[PDB]
Amino acid sequence: TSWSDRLQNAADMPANMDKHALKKYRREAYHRVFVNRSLAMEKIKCFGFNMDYTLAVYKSPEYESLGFELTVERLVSIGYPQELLSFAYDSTFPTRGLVFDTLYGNLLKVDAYGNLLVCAHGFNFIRGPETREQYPNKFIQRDDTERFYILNTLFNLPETYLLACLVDFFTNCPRYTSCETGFKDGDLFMSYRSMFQDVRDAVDWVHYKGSLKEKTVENLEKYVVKDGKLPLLLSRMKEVGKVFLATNSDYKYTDKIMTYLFDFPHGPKPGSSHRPWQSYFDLILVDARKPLFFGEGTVLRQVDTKTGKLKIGTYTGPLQHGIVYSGGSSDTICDLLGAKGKDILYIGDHIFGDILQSKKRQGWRTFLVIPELAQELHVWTDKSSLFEELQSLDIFQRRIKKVTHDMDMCYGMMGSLFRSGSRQTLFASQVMRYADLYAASFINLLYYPFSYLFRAAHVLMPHES
Amino acid sequence: TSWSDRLQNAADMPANMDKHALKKYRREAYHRVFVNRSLAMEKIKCFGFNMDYTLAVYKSPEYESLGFELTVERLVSIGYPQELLSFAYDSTFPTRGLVFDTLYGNLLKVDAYGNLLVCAHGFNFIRGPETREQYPNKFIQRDDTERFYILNTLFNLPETYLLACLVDFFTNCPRYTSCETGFKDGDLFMSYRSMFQDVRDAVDWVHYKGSLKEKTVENLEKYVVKDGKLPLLLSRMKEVGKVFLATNSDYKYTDKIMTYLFDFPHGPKPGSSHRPWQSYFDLILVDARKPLFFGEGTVLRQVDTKTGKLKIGTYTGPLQHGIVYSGGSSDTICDLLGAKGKDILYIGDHIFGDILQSKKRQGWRTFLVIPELAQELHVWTDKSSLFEELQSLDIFQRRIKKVTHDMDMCYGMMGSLFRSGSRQTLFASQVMRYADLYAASFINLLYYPFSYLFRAAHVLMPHES
Amino acid sequence: TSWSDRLQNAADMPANMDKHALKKYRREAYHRVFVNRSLAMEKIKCFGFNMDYTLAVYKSPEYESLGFELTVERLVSIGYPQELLSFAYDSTFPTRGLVFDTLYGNLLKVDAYGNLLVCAHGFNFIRGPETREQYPNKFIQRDDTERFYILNTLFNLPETYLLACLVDFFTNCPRYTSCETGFKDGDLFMSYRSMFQDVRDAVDWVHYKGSLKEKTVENLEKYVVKDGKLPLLLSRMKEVGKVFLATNSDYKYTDKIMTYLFDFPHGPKPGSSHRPWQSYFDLILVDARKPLFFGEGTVLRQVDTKTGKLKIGTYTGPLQHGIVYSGGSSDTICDLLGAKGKDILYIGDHIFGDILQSKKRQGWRTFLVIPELAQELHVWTDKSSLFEELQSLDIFQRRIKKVTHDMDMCYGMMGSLFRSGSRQTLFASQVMRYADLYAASFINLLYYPFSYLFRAAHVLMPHES
Amino acid sequence: TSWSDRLQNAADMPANMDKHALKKYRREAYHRVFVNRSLAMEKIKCFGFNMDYTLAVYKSPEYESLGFELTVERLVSIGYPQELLSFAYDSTFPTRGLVFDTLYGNLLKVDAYGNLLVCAHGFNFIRGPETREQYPNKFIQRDDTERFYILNTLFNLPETYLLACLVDFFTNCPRYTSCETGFKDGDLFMSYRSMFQDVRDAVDWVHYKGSLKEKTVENLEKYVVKDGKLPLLLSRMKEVGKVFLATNSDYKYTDKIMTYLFDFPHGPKPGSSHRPWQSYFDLILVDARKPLFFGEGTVLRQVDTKTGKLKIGTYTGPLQHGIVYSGGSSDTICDLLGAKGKDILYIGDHIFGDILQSKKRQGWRTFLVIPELAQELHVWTDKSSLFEELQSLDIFQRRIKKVTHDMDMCYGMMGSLFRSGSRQTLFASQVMRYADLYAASFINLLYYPFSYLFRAAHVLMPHES
Repeated sequence: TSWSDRLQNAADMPANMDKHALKKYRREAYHRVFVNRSLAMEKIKCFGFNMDYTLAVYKSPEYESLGFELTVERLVSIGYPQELLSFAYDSTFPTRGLVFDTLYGNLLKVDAYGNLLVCAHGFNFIRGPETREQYPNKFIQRDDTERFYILNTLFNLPETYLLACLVDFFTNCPRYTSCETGFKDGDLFMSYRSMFQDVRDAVDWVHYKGSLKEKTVENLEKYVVKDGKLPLLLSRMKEVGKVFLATNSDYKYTDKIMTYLFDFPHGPKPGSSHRPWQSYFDLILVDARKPLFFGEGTVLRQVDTKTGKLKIGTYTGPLQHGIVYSGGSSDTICDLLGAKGKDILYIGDHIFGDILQSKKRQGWRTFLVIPELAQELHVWTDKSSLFEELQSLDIFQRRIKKVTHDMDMCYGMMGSLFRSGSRQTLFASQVMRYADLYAASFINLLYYPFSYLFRAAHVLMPHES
Repeated sequence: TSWSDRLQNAADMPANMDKHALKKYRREAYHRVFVNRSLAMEKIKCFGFNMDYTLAVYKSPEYESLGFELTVERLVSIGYPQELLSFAYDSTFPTRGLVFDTLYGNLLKVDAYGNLLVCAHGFNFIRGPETREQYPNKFIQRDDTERFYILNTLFNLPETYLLACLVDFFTNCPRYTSCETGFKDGDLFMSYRSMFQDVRDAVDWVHYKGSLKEKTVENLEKYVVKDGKLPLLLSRMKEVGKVFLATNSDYKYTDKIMTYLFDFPHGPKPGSSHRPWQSYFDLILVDARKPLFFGEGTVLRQVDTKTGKLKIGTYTGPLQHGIVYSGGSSDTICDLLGAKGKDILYIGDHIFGDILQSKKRQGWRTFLVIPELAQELHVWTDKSSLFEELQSLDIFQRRIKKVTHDMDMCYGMMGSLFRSGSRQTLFASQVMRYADLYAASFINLLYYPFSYLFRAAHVLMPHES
Repeated sequence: TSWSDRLQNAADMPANMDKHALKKYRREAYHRVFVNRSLAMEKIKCFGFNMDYTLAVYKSPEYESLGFELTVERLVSIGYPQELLSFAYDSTFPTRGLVFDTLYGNLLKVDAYGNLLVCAHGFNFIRGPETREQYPNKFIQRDDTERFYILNTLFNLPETYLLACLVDFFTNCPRYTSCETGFKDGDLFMSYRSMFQDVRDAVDWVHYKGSLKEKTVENLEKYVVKDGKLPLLLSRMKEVGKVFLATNSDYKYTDKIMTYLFDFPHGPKPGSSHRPWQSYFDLILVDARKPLFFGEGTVLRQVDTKTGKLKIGTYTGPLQHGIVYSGGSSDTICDLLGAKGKDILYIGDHIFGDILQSKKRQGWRTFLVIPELAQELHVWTDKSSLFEELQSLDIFQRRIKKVTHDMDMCYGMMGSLFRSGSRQTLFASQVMRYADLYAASFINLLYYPFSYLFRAAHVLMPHES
Repeated sequence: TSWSDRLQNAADMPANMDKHALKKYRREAYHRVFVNRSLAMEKIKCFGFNMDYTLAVYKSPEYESLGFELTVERLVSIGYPQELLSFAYDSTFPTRGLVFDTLYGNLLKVDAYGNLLVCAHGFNFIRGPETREQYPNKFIQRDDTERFYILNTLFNLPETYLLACLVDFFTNCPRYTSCETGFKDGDLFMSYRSMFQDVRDAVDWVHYKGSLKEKTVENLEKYVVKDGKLPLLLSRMKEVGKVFLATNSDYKYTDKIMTYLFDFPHGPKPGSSHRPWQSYFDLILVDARKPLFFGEGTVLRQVDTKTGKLKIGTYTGPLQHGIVYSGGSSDTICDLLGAKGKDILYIGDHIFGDILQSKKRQGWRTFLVIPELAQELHVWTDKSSLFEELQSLDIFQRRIKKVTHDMDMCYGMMGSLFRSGSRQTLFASQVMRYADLYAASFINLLYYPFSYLFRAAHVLMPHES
């Protein structure tokens, strides 16, 4: 059972909007909104969305496997060895948020301070003492972006596995000689850094010049979660505020996906007339180029929605019914909707480019969709005895590592998104710091009343306690 | 009673090293070490120090007032009006960590997310609704370093007050016309930005080309806290590890200050022979140029300690008894002392240039000295009823603001370093995030045994609770 | 008669290698090498070439017209108005080296000091007094690369004409309103700057993602000059030195073009066995990425000449017979051929990226191919009476402008590549400064003996005369 | 006889303003203006000046020797060895425009293309074959400003000699070991680069924080050329146009120097009332910060001429009689004087920061003062037989080098400013390219009528001849 199986199972349920049913439903962890900082929903005047992995949640592992297969085929196309074709995507290996070290070719799981929690070279998981040869302080400088790449998005899951497949393949292929920083093949040297850049380039190519989007839209039931409660929630948001879309994707793709997401024989509720997806939005903006969007952005363009091409020129007019924008900046949204940052609840899947910049640069309120939480919550509640024992051992050595390994393996080979044993990951720290609210799906807002006050306990410093 | 009065009062007490006396002493908040992240003291192999406001704690308000007076005299010297000479330093106005907005000439107290807690134009404290004209989202982008300057150090306290004095003076002087971004005087326009840069330049000048250091060292009893327990603690650190000094100050000043700090008729304990201050350090490094020090640093030089000048050339030799270094980088310390970052407890007063970079760039463990905590703890414990009522009101509007104001004014006109009412400051958030340990004085380590385990409770995410 | 008609006419002639025939042939201006700085051919140990417009001279106006047509079709494809399709390339309008001013939408012909010689807005040629409204000093700052783009290459000829066509079209189309910096269409504003960037992007697209290369190689007799004397000259160069190719083009295109250039039923001389084009080169390097090539360059790769793809890895081996390189830097050439810069005569068409950087960064000797000189020499010699009269008028006002216009129009609407009347262009100054030798074709070297000393008179300063 | 002896000798002569006397006087090379590009004086509407080495020509070698002595004393003060005090300035060694190579510690004389003409390590002049070990192509990349420093100004003459003294001293001092890139002294390594930066820092310090200006103004007759014809020329310029001063120096120094330059018992002519120096200028601007001045510059300030300090604020008013400006940009001059660039003849001594940027960035007309030409012209005319023989040998090997050495030594150990033998220097090329007019003194303009047309012959390309 993948996290998207859980989401689709919940998506198939119709919405019982009786008040008591809702309050009972929201008490379950799976349908709850989690609160890092208090948020008064009645102060929210605008709801903003990205599309990918927020409105359009791609099914797992089918979508990762398609991305992986096309990326592999691209690498072979540009001259990587034929043996790459025998790879097959394995969802049990990657956890999101790992760091690829382009110097030594390792995947690292780190805490918020760059301390190493897990280190794997290919499929070989390196134990602590052996990690000290390459990481003398068991520490990396995350901000050294020339050396380290953080595989932060769900789109990075296939390449997370592919990097490990490639390091494993070249390590064990007798044509190559393993070196500290790459692989020797006579008079050719492939550094881990150049191999990584080839992988990154191929993933970009598959998304923007290859066939990934085409294959997705030709079988949307296979690749995209669909929930009849989505138009219901959006319709309820539009009753109390304004609703906008700000997506990095282009209009043609956005139109295909959003049309599928709204393709029911009804509108917001069963029995109601169907409405086009655009009618749910006060403002639609594509080609957003986030995170630059939250700074100076790009020039504001208008989409010709008949042709899918941009009209000629910078758009200087006002907000008009039916207009679709391209580029611009977050100030475009605020100006046209008459919003201030703290009036906006912005809902995204990208802990950096959506959530981090919108919070740090503009003071928007933030809702982070974490799709994998739909399954991680089940592992967390079912194996609570493991974690409880771990807490007891901490309060009370080899037992601690054994329980830590057993707990971590329930989530996969790279453990929970949020921790390794008792130590929290970088990703966990960033969620807590930048996501005011978070949940496995933004649909969980449907189960809270219009003016709900989401509450978090006040933080005190140690000397204040 | 200033915070340095509290520190000097504690400094005058002799050290009772009976174990039971120590455990009783450390339980009082004033002599305690506070813990943000657990730290096993037995894993610490090196203790590192900055000098200013750590080893050499300058007395308050005498030192701020000297800095203020000399800065004012410098501004008048370069042509500011004579009326500046009637200013006098007022310690009740500034709190550390305020942000000067060079566009609108305001001092701002902000939370960790850039939300406005306090806004003062000169000495006029602007209430919420009126702040929205200049801050529509009641929010600033802290990283806009061209516009905002964070007055983060204790050396910034005089200029924090001076900026408010200047805005007040020009606002109410009939020769000038107040504009949104500065002051008009016929055909001259002084922007708040240019006024701020003049102030910054004058503070730098007083420290590095004026008479501040000379006046300090000619009356060290007036200006510098002195504690006979300092050589005792340093001697105990050297028993279990190595000890280093890494200061931005030059050697001549460092020698004068450190000689005063160790000028007792005894060594570590009463009855023991006096030892020179340099003998307490395995490595002494001046002109450190932090924060650049924690990156590539500068070339390593050797100080001629006879003349106080740098020897000619880059120093290429090994660690030698009696050598004094200049410049270099944090890798110099690690290499020469044979330390890894997590072996080092680095003790500083600078939440950014000491603590933040040493943690983020090198993985050092950190101890933050917060001198004002010596007095803030007394206000916190004496007015706990105010804060407790505030918590109750929050859980249960105009009453909340009234109690918030009354609580804040106990600390001064700009409130507590750590909060305004129930809302934590940026500074508080940075302390929690980057200081593993913190205290009003590093001397509080004297009251914990050699292998003490400082403990902090594990953090859980909302969905993990 | 175009300049490529002249070159092809000379190309069709067989090489008479009798010494007296050669010395007689080289005395004609059309077959001469022109000398800016003295160059002893016997000191030249390596001959280097770019390919495009040097070895492969594209026929005019057929090739410009193809580039123009495909660029126009690309612009219409992305949404420019259908009327663009009625444009047709006109070789009489553009002269190479004009500057597009993206602020005001003008094409400028300038001298070496940025002084304006010609200013055209669309097809309207602006006279001096009217140019002062937009250019008060009749001067531009060439180095303001954000505002000015110098259309320096022969590949820029179609877009030089296209920019003028577009400014003319939008100016006279009643749907648009002409503004100082662009065109208004209701709520859309197309600045000249954004229009220019669309044009630049479309030209790049046609060359690298569109059909330009495909259409070229499917009719090479239509598009590429072919000269049986080319293998003869290259074979003679290889007798006395080494020969290399360093091209920005990729291997597949290079192979197609070079195979055509050598496709004769003979080798160097008639009667000799045909040899593959690669056998004429000691070193072949593609994807050169000049001008970066003459600095740090890029990593050295090896081409798999069977597949046309790059082999995997950085190439670390030595120079080998049959190997083809990709990327690298100019130091690669010098190292592998054992050459110093002044040993190399580098032959190119690009006054900046070939010639300027190779001279300024590496001290190479330079030969500039100027294809248009093949026709400009005929205009210069046939209308020498116009220029002679102009010189006399200068030595001796409205007559001077009238003769200047009449002389300039013999070359086209934008005048000679090298001057407007008595004033030299920027391009002329750059040729004199950076091209040691220059000619309409590098084939003219065939008519000089192996050890010829090309001589230029010494320069004296005014006070030295 | 130094060049300033020649200038002072000419300065002592009174001005005979009879027309025939002037035309006879200007025909002598020493009182002539030399012309690189034609310039119609009647089109000049503004005359602009820098002060140092233009209006205020410092006497040689007295001023260089003072600069040298104070720089040496500063280096010893910061810890260089006492033996530096035995150095004494030697005017026969340095020629202006040499390049210090901070990698290998050499002074280089180069041509316009970076080719090596002379190479000296300390006082050892390295012959061609031995230069190839460090300069394999006998070539340097001038634009590598991290490695090469061009000693372009007359203020650089003392440090040109000092660098050679230092390399010589450390090379031959037995305490140090000579290495390729510097000097070893046990555990200290002084690279040539760090030694150079110490020298540069000390020269800056002497000018801006040391006693150079004080010693200059306390004996201006010793250090500054004085010419009663200066107010006559400036008065004649003001009759036909506007006159401005734009100096990098501060007001207090400018006032002292300019007061001395005008201290005669008469005004423009003998018998006329004396006028203050400021009355000769329509605009006076100090602290110009050229070359940045010719770009965005700095904020415009007003000088309080009573106190010599800047008034508070940016100056926003108009041009007023008696006002003195500070900072600003070249656009300040053009705006306030109502000038376009080609209306301005700007007169300076700095081939880069005055002349180059004013020409390249603004299109000003330029007059370059070359003080050493006052003596170089005498060497050139007296040894014309050497150069004539050299030309004949070139047209017609070991003889050529022998005559080249003999000719070069007449100018000093580093030869003529303008050439080594038949090869022109970089400086010569820059003069020809950026100085429209040039002369040993700008006073030579006095001998040409108000509307004189300075003529240079038109340049033709090789194919145009």
